[PDB]
Amino acid sequence: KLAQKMESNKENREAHFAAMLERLQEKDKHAEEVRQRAIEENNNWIKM
Amino acid sequence: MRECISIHVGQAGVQIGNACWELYCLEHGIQPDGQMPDDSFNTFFSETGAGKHVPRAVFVDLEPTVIDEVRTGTYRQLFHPEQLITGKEDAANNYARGHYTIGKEIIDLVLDRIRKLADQCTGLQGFLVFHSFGGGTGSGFTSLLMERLSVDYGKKSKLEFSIYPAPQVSTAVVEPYNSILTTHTTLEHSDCAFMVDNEAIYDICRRNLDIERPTYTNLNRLISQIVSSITASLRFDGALNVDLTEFQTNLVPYPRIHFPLATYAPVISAEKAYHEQLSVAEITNACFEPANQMVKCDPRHGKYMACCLLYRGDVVPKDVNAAIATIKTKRSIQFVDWCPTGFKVGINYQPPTVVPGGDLAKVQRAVCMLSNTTAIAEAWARLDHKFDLMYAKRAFVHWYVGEGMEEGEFSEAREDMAALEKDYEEVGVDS
Amino acid sequence: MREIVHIQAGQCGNQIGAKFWEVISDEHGIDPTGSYHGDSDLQLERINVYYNEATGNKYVPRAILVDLEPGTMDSVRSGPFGQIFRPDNFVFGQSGAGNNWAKGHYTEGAELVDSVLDVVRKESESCDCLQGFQLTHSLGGGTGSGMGTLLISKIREEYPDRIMNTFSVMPSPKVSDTVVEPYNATLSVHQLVENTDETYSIDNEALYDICFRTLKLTTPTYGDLNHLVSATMSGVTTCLRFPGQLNADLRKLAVNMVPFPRLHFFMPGFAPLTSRGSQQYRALTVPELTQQMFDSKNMMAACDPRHGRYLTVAAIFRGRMSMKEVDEQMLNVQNKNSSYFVEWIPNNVKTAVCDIPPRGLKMSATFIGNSTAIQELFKRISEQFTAMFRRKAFLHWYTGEGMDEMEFTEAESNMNDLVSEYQQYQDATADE
Ligand SMILES: Nc1nc2c(ncn2[C@@H]2O[C@H](COP(=O)(O)OP(=O)(O)OP(=O)(O)O)[C@@H](O)[C@H]2O)c(=O)[nH]1
Ligand SMILES: Nc1nc2c(ncn2[C@@H]2O[C@H](COP(=O)(O)OP(=O)(O)O)[C@@H](O)[C@H]2O)c(=O)[nH]1
Ligand SMILES: [Mg+2]
Repeated sequence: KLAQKMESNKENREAHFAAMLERLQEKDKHAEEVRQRAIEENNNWIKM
Repeated sequence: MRECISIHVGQAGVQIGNACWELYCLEHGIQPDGQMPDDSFNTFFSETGAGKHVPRAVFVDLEPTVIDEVRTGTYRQLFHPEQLITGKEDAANNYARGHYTIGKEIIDLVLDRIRKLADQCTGLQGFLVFHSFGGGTGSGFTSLLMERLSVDYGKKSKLEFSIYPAPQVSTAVVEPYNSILTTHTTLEHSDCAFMVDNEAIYDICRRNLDIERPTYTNLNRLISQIVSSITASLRFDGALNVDLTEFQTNLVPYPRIHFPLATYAPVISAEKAYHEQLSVAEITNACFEPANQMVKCDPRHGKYMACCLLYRGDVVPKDVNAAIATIKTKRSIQFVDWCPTGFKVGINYQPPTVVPGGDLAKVQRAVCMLSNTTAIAEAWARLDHKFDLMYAKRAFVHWYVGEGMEEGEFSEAREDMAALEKDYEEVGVDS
Repeated sequence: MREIVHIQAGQCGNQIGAKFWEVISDEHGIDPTGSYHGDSDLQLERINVYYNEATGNKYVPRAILVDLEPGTMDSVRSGPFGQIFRPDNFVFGQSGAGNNWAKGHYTEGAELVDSVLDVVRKESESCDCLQGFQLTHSLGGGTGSGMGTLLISKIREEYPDRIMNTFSVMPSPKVSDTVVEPYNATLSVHQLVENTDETYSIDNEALYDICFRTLKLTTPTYGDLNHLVSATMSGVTTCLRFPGQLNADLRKLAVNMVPFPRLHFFMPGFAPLTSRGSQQYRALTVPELTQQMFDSKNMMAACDPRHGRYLTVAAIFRGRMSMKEVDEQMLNVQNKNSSYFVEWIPNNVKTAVCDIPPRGLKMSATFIGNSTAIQELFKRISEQFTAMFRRKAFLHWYTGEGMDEMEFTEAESNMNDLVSEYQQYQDATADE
């Protein structure tokens, strides 16, 4: 009774922190992306 | 630490450079041999093993005459010979000769010297480029150098001190052509440009300094005072400072609208002795008088987008704020609808220093206002109209074409200027 | 729950942070050398919340000092309590942020961030039971704002279960050093809505107005504004640093103050209002202290509390006074001003009394309110932002750093949603 209440709990906090880092890691994937773009456009400018 | 390299191009640039470096030495207590018996002055002067202070500057001219005077002059020991660069043949008031024909021979040498100065820098902020719009070297060589500097220096700050031509002191009929050609080519390479209208300076020397027939020596001493006011915040550490980046951030809202109007006060003759001491209110009021402007134009007919007030000497923040408050009650000072915060104020402790035997009186306090106004477009319009008069008949065009320039470059330069005038118009419209 | 790790970022962050440390060191009887010379056991009871005990009788602030510019750090070291700080805890760059959020968040800030995390990890791993973090910064600048929010995101990644607290100073045209402050503030607010558990909204608009209008200081300086900030910071942290029943730790404070995750922006209040020089003063009784809770004149955020409703309130009384009188006065205010408290959060006003008053005062009161009126502060920023953004003014400073227009649109939309959320609960009823 308790096993299938605390396991169902441990799953519902791993999720409420999975959805955290997963959705606050693409928050670094985008900060890499526009950051690559930052000196990329600066380079292809000197290409002209 | 935060170094700034100064480049002086052509007669106007070199001669203004002489005035600036003479004034900096007086301000920092450096003798003409580089000896000196803050610490921020290191942004403009490097130090040698012999304890000598050397300007972080390059002087360039396509003819040797002007620079030969520096290397024979009082400050011949101040500069190392390698930083004083001269060619043989001048650009003969032809932008095409300065940019292409003659310029192409010396460009690589000039950039090698600039690279050697940059190698002595730990935190190079960027460049300060001094030149005339009118001369073949000042126009043609500067735009060539600006293009090459963007390539070699990445995203490094480049500020200009441009001598806008005046007929009272003009040396060429073709100055409107050279002015438009240099502005078009340099526009995408400059971060901020401070124009100095020679007529405005000529009139201040006549009116305020009682000089019947002003010479370049008179004009440059006054110019040097404004340049020193803009650069004091880099060369000194005061209560309120502004670095290369903060100037641009505060005054430049859009890439192309990078031309602030300078206004300086007080300009007092070395005679009298009763015409002083002016209060903070009095000098601030003088900034809003078109007679103290560095470019001839009417701000009352334009709109402000940014106002920077740079005070120097015995100045207290409370005095300044009181002065700004009374000026705000004079409704006549209109700003663009997208700009709220109009006044950025800076105070630098050192009172303005004057050249011994000069025309300027020593004052306890001075101020330089840098304002980005749409009224500066009036200076472009005057230049553009003179260009159009000659260009409609292709008068003098053959001189440029003969040097390898194409007529299309003239059309392109003029269309770009038309777009710039249109930009100042678009910026002043409310949403 | 024991240790709090303090971070100071940017010019404003370091200036306010340094003042916080000199104020609290004086309250805890700690001199500039780190030695305790006080004469009350209450001063040391919870000393470990902010100080590490070093070899012998010495106490060292668990503080990390950060800036992309070196000058501010030198000014801190030169200061009165400058020598108290851990030398290894000063993390400074050489290339500043130039009042550009993009430089602080993406460029220069990103290059320094790892050196800062290395120092925060050292302090965090030394902790018996880390409560979380406390950051002091401005939202109008580049380092405090951009790098500060970058640090919040990086720390949150490594310590997702710890409490993230900030003292965020809001920009104002009244005391502005840059025209781009609305952009920097909006971009930062977007970050704080998502990444902090609690934020004390310290408004320069309100601080300037208090100095000019109330303190009659014709030309306020940052020193004058910072005196109000340090009085507030001392007041709101009283519960964390002295023995008490209510809001004794960062989590208990958050649990009592935050009903909805995004609505974690507090409106701080302080009474009596004093100027740096004013060591007079002879005033302030319990009914007088209590009346200033609804007084817009005493708010550190430029919002009128009577323009909204309180979701939750924490009130801290300091000095020698009657607990009976405090309880009566506090109940009277809630009964008289029923309409300014949400009916669907029962017993939403919590009071604490600390015997130790702050320096210079015999009696003081600090208010922490979670009010729907804070939407006035966010509306002000959104309207200043839109006036500029409509014309894409100064956008080249940000796009030049690699930023896209979408980030601006997103930050603005997120902040407007926050305003809309406050309005929703302002209009909500217990009709059930
Ligand atoms: N203020 C000021 N303007 C100057 C000075 N020397 C020249 N000018 C102005 O600059 C323009 C003439 O260009 P110059 O700088 O003399 O010519 P240059 O750059 O040496 O080019 P070339 O001689 O053609 O190779 C005119 O408008 C002059 O009035 C000076 O010392 N001070
Ligand atoms: N209250 C207060 N505000 C400050 C102080 N210094 C700067 N500010 C404000 O902070 C903003 C500018 O950010 P700043 O901290 O200087 O820039 P940073 O060094 O890049 O974080 C503006 O809103 C200023 O009014 C200070 O000591 N106290
Ligand atoms: Mg010449």
